[PDB]
Amino acid sequence: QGMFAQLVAQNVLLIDGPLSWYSDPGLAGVSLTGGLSYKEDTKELVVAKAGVYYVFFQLELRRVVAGEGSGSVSLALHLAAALALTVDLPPAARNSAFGFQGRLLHLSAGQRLGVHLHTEARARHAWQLTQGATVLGLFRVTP
Amino acid sequence: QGMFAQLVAQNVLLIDGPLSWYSDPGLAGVSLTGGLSYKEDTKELVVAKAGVYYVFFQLELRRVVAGEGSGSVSLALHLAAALALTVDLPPAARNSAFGFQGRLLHLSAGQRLGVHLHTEARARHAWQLTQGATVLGLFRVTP
Amino acid sequence: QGMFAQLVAQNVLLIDGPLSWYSDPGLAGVSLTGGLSYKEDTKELVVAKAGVYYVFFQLELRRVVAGEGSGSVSLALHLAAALALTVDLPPAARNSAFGFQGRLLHLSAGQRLGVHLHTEARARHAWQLTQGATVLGLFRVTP
Amino acid sequence: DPCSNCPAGTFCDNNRNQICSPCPPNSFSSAGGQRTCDICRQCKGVFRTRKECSSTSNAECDCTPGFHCLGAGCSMCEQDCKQGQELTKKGCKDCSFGTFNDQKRGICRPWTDCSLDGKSVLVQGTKERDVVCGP
Amino acid sequence: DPCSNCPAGTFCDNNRNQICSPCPPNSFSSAGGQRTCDICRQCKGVFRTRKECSSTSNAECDCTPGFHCLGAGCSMCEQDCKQGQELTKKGCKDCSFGTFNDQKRGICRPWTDCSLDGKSVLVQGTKERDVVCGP
Amino acid sequence: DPCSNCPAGTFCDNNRNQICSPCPPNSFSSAGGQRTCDICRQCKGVFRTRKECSSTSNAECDCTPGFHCLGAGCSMCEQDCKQGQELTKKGCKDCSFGTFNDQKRGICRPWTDCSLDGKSVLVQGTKERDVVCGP
Repeated sequence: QGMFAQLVAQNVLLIDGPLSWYSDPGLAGVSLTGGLSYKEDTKELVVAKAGVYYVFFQLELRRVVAGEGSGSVSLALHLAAALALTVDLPPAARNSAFGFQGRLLHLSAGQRLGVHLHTEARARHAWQLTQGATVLGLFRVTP
Repeated sequence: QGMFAQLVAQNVLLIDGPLSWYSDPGLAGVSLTGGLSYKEDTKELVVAKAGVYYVFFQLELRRVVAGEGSGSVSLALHLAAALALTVDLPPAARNSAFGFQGRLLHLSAGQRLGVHLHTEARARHAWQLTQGATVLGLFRVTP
Repeated sequence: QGMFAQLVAQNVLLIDGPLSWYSDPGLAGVSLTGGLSYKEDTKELVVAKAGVYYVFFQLELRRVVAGEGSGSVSLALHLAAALALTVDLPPAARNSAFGFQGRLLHLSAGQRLGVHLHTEARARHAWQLTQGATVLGLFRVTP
Repeated sequence: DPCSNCPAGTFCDNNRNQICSPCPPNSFSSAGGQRTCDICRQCKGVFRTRKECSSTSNAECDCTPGFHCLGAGCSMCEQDCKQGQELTKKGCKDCSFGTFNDQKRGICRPWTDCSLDGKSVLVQGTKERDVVCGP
Repeated sequence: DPCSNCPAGTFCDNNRNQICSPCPPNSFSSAGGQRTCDICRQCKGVFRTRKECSSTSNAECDCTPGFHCLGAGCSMCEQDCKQGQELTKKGCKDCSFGTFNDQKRGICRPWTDCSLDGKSVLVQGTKERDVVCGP
Repeated sequence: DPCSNCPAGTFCDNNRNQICSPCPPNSFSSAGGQRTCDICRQCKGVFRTRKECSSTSNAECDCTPGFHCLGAGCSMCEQDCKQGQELTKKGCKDCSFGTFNDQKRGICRPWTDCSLDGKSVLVQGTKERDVVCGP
């Protein structure tokens, strides 16, 4: 019981476009109660019951090619953007980058949430999404 | 129903002093249930019912003059500071900066929360608060 | 009532190893309801009741020697790591550094949470944990 | 000396038993009594001729439009100073902190104090522009 | 001139009443008629002798293995160009953006377009390596 | 040679039929037999006179207080080395990693190992200071 979910991104390569998500709660990190479902074709989390949710996401990146890669990477939540986050990729001097953002959002009945990745980077290939660490999560605050 | 609120900052210019907040829930991003109110004259969120709340704020800044602006900007929650956050403004090389902080806080009955902006920056004018993206939020954890 | 806790780190020096925590709710910043306890010998928060919790931590650091110190500092939550966070220490140009990370985690009955500090830094002595500002917190989302 | 009798425009000629021969082409002697005439200054390239050389006076140079003289009797030319700089005797130098210059060939003046006129600073200045004040 | 009769390999000797004396040791004259012979080039250190000096021809130098000639008649030596560079007439220069060279003494060629072969870019190239394409 | 008879403090004078004239003012000859005397060294500015010039010996310089000699017979002066540096023969150089010097005109010694005395490192050292150990 309860009204909450947490999805884990499938994507590893930095490619501009909508992210795909793991939604099976048999996977580590993934939560999905009733009233919340994942539409695989459009890559959207569908909210059945209307109300106010604390919605958050986080983005971890790791340097996969030594001595290369620079710029920034952004996430945007679309129901323009209801939630946004940019993480700077440092030039090579540490091989990780983290971001976190959270907010109270009013979501309508049937509201569909999609997440888009955008990359403003030189040598994209040098950085990837840390597997298991890019997450979209929410839980209901309204009774 | 429920016990929560989210306020959206009115301020755009980087000027040291207390922030002013939108509290009308007819505005996008703004939530305000019963037991929580906004005192416009003193710029304070007033908590009626005592208890433990998860209190958070976030600060987004955007570069409004190309090639200019550097230093840092801070937010502080005062009931010294119960919650604090500093966001670095990079010199010009990306035109945004984000911060997030959250915490469990015990708040007394009638507790008044104020938020102060402080700026340690050269060419202040070159950066502004991203409108709609500077937020003070909380929701009750105690039954 | 409710199911939540917040612990405040005792440690100030940057020394690799498990952190020790204040768990007495008579101290400012500390919360500890029934179903949650702190095991002083092993430095672990023990979760009695199974379920999904929003678990977060934050790390504030301050420069204690002027003109010195550089690198990074990391926190890791272990039940490998269920929650991780790296904060960059800038070389001297601002004398603070903040990090925040949060996540929905499923915790088993009797689950023990420990937090380890790791430091990849030159002149460690030049930076310390800001007292009162390094925090491990959680609250139950499942009914 | 016998050479003392040789006037400006001539030289006392040691190859011709100290007669006062006129200065050769492209030379001058501004005083009398000289054993040789001095070669006339040429104003070429960035230099242009302000005054032509005569037998009794040297040519004088100034700089071509877009440039100005530096040092001595115009021993060097320098491109005219731009926004953010003023002409000193040692060349074009940046305006110091608190001052600006927004015009070519202009002088560095201090930033407007907006508070004197009962106004706020909307945009701080640089060496190239004044503060923007706002009501 | 009488000296015109002195052939290559000799010089017209002013100390010996304009006879045609042979060139001294370590010298040459490639044409006739010279009043002196020219000192033979020495190829030492980084230089090695390609052609020896004779009485009628100068020695000629090239560079030791691992190096190559630059300018003139091999007036300088330069270490052979490595990965990420090509030999120009002014020396080893980096490959320009979009091109690479992965071999020593190699030429800068453009990066493979993976899309021509219906493939994706897995790793972008540098001046030292080509793109890695993937199916 | 007849000049061989001229002792130190004199020179064999070619303008006076090889007599042994005394060295002129501000000169010396430390050995006999010289055709001229050598000009005396002057110690001025940063240099001060350690030994005065005589007819048979050159003056010798050292450096003014706050400075020290470098090279040769004190051919240069250098400001005394400060914290974080030691005097080498090539001048003042920074202490290498792991060593320090906290005094002026001091020598670089290694950092104290706090663990030898059963203590912890409270503050790591630099080239200018030792580690601070704590119980």
